[PDB]
Amino acid sequence: LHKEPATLIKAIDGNTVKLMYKGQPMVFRLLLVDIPYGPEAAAFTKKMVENAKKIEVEFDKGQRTDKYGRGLAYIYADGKGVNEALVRQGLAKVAYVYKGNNTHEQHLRKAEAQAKKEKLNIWS
Repeated sequence: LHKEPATLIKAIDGNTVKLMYKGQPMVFRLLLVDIPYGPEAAAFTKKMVENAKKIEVEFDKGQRTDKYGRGLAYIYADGKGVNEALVRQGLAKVAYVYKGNNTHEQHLRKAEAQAKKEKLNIWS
């Protein structure tokens, strides 16, 4: 896979963000991140993307938009994956794979196990 540049336009919620991507505005849904702490997840994502000096989007090898026209990607802020950071913090669960987008699934499951062991936030 590869990372592509994007500019934050607006934080929306724990697993949704609006970015300028290839000179066009687009709502992105964070791949493989489920949010049942909803306000907590929102604040966490908001801070991570607003404080970033560099935001990148990384599509996976499966379908790239959902039925609502949202881009389905891994989002990075200064190189750190937001999807994984939310799962590792116990602020989201790992979702079911959607349409072949599973590159980072195993890695996210490891983060989720560790958050669960630590009884963090949703795993309280």
